[PDB]
Amino acid sequence: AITGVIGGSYSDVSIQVANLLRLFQIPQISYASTSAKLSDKSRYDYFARTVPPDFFQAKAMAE
Amino acid sequence: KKVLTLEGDLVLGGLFPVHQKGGPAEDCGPVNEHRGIQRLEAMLFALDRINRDPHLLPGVRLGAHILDSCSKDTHALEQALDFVRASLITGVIGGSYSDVSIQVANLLRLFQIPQISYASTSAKLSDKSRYDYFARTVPPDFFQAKAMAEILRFFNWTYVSTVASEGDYGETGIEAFELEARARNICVATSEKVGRAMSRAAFEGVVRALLQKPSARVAVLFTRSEDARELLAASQRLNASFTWVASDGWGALESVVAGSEGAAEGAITIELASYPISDFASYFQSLDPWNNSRNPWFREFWEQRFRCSFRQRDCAAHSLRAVPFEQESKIMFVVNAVYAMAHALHNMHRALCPNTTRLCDAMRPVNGRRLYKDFVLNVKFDAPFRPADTHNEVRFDRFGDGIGRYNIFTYLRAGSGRYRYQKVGYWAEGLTLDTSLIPWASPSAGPLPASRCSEPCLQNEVKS
Amino acid sequence: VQLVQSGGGLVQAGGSLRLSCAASVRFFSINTMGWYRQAPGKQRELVADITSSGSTNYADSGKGRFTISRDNAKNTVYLQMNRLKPEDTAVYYCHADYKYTTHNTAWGQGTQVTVSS
Amino acid sequence: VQLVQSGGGLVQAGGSLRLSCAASVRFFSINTMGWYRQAPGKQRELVADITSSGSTNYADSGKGRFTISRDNAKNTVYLQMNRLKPEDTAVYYCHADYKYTTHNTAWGQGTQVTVSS
Ligand SMILES: N[C@@]1(C(=O)O)CC[C@H]2[C@H](C(=O)O)[C@H]21
Ligand SMILES: N[C@@]1(C(=O)O)CC[C@H]2[C@H](C(=O)O)[C@H]21
Repeated sequence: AITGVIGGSYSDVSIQVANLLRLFQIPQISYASTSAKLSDKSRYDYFARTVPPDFFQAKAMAE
Repeated sequence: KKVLTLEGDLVLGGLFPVHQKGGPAEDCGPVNEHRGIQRLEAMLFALDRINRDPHLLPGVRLGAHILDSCSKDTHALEQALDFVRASLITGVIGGSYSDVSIQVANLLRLFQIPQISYASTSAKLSDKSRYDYFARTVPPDFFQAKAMAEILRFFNWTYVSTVASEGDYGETGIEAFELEARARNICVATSEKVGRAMSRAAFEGVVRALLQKPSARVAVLFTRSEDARELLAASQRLNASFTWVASDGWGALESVVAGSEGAAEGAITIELASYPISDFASYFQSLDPWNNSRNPWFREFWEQRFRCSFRQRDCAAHSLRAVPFEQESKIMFVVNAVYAMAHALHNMHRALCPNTTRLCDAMRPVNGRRLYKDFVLNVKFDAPFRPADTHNEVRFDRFGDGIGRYNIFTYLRAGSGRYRYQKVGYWAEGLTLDTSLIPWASPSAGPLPASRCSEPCLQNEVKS
Repeated sequence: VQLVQSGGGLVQAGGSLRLSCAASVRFFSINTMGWYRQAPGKQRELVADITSSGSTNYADSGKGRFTISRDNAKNTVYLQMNRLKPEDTAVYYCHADYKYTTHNTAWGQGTQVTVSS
Repeated sequence: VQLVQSGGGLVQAGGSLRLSCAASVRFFSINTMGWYRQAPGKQRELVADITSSGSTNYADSGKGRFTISRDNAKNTVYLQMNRLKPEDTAVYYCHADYKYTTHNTAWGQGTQVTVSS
């Protein structure tokens, strides 16, 4: 049993592996995927990442 | 979660939105009485027709593993996982919504088994570099936005609004519509998106955000069925009456105007160009909740349609033949998809087993790659249950899509006794409208609702 | 935005209940917040809602009941049960509308209530 | 769009060769079409390109070589092997630029162009 995955760096790979891990009931962390779409825990109950989502960076760039 | 399975030599999967969008309590709530159940029964009817067809798989009886997507990506992906548990079926005739088909293709290409969709028209599904083991009888939705832009230019609707759903259908549709409207001198007033788990208040706020620009007298739609219904209800509650331009999500569906037929009058919608099957109606009308124990979703639909209660055994006299029945613009597509899968299997059988009729040793392990390659090119047959007038046939192009043809309907006849749509034109490599059938477009009744920034001022005195 | 609920309780008909539902701001402007009631496998039905501007909405048969009160500082709603009915066995869910390029609506967990005779 | 290729050929040094690359129109305005070369597991290098308007560029070592000809009617690009060498043993590809809300580039299959002694 993998018992968790350190996840991908990009976002599409991250959402795909998060879907597959949700299918198989496997936790997941991430380190580089900063997409805000992954913050929706209704679609990705797993995938708790150590990086902030996209809208923080978007507000930073707007400022 | 119930499983529907048929017995056959080789079984093919299917994913149909039998239940509507999932509520906060369960994974999926009410039953799609018009889209899920009708398409499911049409697939079953076409499979029964193929099993009795001597020219299409005579000795090979093909089964079914049709399941419910519950109008949600999570449930659809769980059912696709139940599909791929064998390789962890041969094909999958499934996927109505865009994201459902996206995730199903992502999971099925991983196991190399084909998929022929019947309702998902998303453009990103045509990307064979990402979804190679996928096809569909419906054409993509980037020239559907072209048809919408041509309709808007036909009525001189420049300053228009936009509304769509998040995911893979609304985004690509709005992108194509904007790209084809910037080239046709048609502007976007408000570019917005709606979510999946929504409420009445969110759609009321959406209508309020669209009402602060009175110049945008028309809003194009790329939403789903439930989103369009909720938007119509919110516009009816807020007394907002303006024509809409709907995508395949609304189409010619009567469940969207259920209760909100006032705020939907005179809305030009675009559906797929199809025809009513003269044999599927006789099949669906002859269905009963007791003589059709093959599908428990049919029992649930019977219970939720006629306000039944099987614990009370009261509605033992209802029947589909008594109530009026209306097919969809996708029943033709689901039967074309299952017939294309059957023709692909038949050609693969006659190519790998040129002597016998049943499956062979080289046929029991069905290679999805070779099956898809034999399907995309060696499938060209007249459409099943096709009227004697048309010469329509099922042909999959290089991208595994259908021919580009759409019908244009409008909601008219404000009388409560004849609430219906009306086909006014067809779009096939060109725009064709008949304004004599549209009530508001005819000059005798009144001028058409214009949507522009400012009035067309005359050059005589005031300049531009 | 995530939603948390509290105030389950267990009493017969005619009692009082305090359904509290809180959320996290996360610099999100929740413009509308309300409640829905439904059963597993059925359609949702609105019973109370406040758009954070004094304007409130109720159900078609619960105009005089279901007193809802929301706060903007703590971002929390409170619903009262003046008179309980046996037909109120459905489970409740508090929703909050947030508009960040999606106009999505976030729900919470279900607090099943029971009204006896 | 899909990019089909033909004219692989197995010729020696100093020979002639014709590599054709066609595509499907699909009412798409392909604004740029060119060729590329690379080895399995390495980076890609441009060798020739035409923007369908006259601007034609090549590689740093193929200025006087890799004669190309295209037409906006059939959307086909033909490349000729002017002078062969044992250094172009890599497999070639052709790309087409279409701008439909993505600005994506569509590639084609592999064509084995090798020159020996
Ligand atoms: N910004 C990305 C992201 O998904 O958050 C997309 C591309 C890439 C960064 C990385 O690999 O560290 C990550
Ligand atoms: N227009 C959709 C699509 O994905 O192409 C999204 C919503 C829905 C239509 C259907 O179920 O027939 C399909």
